[PDB]
Amino acid sequence: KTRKESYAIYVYKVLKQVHPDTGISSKAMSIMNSFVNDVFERIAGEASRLAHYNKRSTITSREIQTAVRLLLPGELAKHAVSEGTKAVTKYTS
Amino acid sequence: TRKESYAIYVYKVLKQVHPDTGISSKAMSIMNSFVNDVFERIAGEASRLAHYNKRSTITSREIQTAVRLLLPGELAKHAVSEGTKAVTKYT
Amino acid sequence: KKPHRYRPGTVALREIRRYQKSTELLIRKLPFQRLVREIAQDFKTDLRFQSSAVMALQEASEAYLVALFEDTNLAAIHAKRVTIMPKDIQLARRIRGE
Amino acid sequence: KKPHRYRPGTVALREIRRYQKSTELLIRKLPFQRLVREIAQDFKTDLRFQSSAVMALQEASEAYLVALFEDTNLAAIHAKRVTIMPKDIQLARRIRGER
Amino acid sequence: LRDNIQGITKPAIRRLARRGGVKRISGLIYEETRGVLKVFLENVIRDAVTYTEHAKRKTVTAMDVVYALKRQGRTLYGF
Amino acid sequence: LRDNIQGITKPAIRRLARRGGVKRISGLIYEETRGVLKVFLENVIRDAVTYTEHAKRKTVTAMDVVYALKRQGRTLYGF
Amino acid sequence: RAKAKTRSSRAGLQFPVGRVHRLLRKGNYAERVGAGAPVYLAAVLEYLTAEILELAGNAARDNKKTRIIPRHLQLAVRNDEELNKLLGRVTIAQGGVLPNIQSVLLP
DNA sequence: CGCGTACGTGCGTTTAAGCGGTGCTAGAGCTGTCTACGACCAATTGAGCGGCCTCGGCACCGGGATTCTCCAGGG
DNA sequence: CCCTGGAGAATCCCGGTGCCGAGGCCGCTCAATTGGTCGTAGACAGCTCTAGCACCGCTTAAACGCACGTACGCGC
Repeated sequence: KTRKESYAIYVYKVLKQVHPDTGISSKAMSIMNSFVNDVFERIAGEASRLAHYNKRSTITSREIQTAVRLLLPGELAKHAVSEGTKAVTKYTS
Repeated sequence: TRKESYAIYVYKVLKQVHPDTGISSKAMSIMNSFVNDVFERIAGEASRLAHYNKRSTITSREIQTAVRLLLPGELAKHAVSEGTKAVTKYT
Repeated sequence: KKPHRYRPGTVALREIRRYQKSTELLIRKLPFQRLVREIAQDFKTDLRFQSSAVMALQEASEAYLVALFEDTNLAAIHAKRVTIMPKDIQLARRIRGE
Repeated sequence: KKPHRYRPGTVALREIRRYQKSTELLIRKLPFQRLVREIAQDFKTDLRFQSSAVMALQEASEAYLVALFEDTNLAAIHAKRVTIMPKDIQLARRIRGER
Repeated sequence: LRDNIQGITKPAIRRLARRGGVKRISGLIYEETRGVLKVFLENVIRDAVTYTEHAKRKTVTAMDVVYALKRQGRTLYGF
Repeated sequence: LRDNIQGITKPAIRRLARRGGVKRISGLIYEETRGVLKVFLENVIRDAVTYTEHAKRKTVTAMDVVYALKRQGRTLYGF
Repeated sequence: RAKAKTRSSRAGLQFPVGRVHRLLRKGNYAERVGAGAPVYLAAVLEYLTAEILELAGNAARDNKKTRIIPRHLQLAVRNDEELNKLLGRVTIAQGGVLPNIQSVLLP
């Protein structure tokens, strides 16, 4: 039927990459899909919000870097920044 | 450069309802921030409303739905009626 | 022959422990379903709700009331009490801005 | 002879009526301004603040503290008291969700 | 549909407070909790009504309830 | 810059309580109010720091503080 | 053309970079979306996903369960202080609350 | 209802907040410049998801038990 | 009146069933991927000039401190 975009399998591979002996129910899967989408809307909304104030038309990696610093607090922020910085350097290389 | 402001339009509104009083620039900045803050809230809700039903456009119904979602109680039906009257007068 | 006669408070704490580690829905389904339809019929008649639509409403209302009860209970010990009052809820909503 | 000797609370009510109708800022500009700089020094060593930038932070902090004091005061009468307590603020932030 | 505010029974309100760690529950709490729940339901459902009216739909979906809860800072996961 | 948390003096905290309708002010409330103010400032100013850093600027503007307060649901009118 | 290598594997990531980029373009955020913005978004989402699931897996072993069910996700979010502040305004269905009792409440 | 202390009230004294002034430069707009970058267009292609097969983890049902809790007896 | 032994009941550990939702597999198809091509936002370089930073008089209302007692937090 109609293909609905979801992060059902993507969370599953993340779970097995850090915990290859546990599973996850569909109700917990839907919570994770809602959790990913809400954080996606918050950061992309913030990144769009940041670009409008600087009169900038594009959203770069620095837009996301500032967005996750504003939303995620403290130690959770800098690991996400470090993980984000590592991903961009690996992608460019 | 030129900076966008809502100062003069509010002044004509102020003289329309109360021509015997003025306004200060310090209060003007508060009202300018007030109109701007409501502007992003309604447009943000209307943009979110269009994204929910996969709508690529924002109509008068998009603004009307955002008003009743944001403005509570009897304040909302005034803005709905005021918006409806302006829409009918527009056509 | 003597009845057990549990003193008040111990079984209440037992109910606290048995219901904090559990995840079943405390409010029954149809009584919450019928309350939604009566409230919605004041806004618009001939309105229907999906089964999962009420499911979203029921869990959100319970969690909001549980969190309100947590602040309501926290006000009781703050007021040197263990029994919650209707004025405790009114203070809780006022501080939250509701 | 004796002075007027206002009872405890009488001058407090006069200060309540005066500051609830006057919009002058209670916190002094310079001691609050230097508090911004030492807080921002932990995030950026070479940072500057505009006069209006410190101005906007002061009013938001004053209104937040006034709103916090309103919730703190209301918890006192709720707890059969007229004196605000540090546990009342801790209750106020937790109910508001600000820990 | 009348007298449906009593559907939230006193043990149900008792059970809700037990989840919140409430030691003792007064007899006047149940009437107040019903009123608070009625006020909270009157805001979420009305917001969901406008969401359903905007979509030209006659049945309120779970997604509209999520958006009604999300706009007031009470976002819900799992639906 | 050290010991600047004491810049919020005792009458200044007392004046803030009087604006909030507080009748009696405890002697231990000044350390708690300073701690609450320090925590609140450590969030908004840090948020404005990231706003200033992202804007390719080395001076914090009031405009950046406006969005820093707005993103936490504390929007300020009058800048 | 060349081999259709996914951008997630190029960046060493599991979350879809293309889906994030597609949702950023159609999500009505900006006129243009940069190249590294979906890569940064995928890394942040994956790290947040991995952090909670590891804590949920830790909570699952506490009650001896091999399947993640919504009580575990709620327990993982509230126990972590940063996840508590990040999701303070977030309601989790079928999760309940933390089983904590007031000190004066015990006999 | 009783205790007491600790916070309201009041000035002495001090001390820095603020107004006004002067000088410097830190740097944000402003204007060119030139340059890679992403939306869009052909062209394509490979694993996500609907669906189907399989299978095993914990709900259910009891069985048993440590195990924590209250009532009664003794000092 | 407080300390300690024994037993009633809700709760916790454990063996057996199984079943229905979770895990795994097959297409395959539509959205993710590859290459090119420009308009164009953006990084970079020089000017500047308007507002912030640092120090200085001063004076004066704001603030620290001490003496006293009565409204009030707290114990019972």
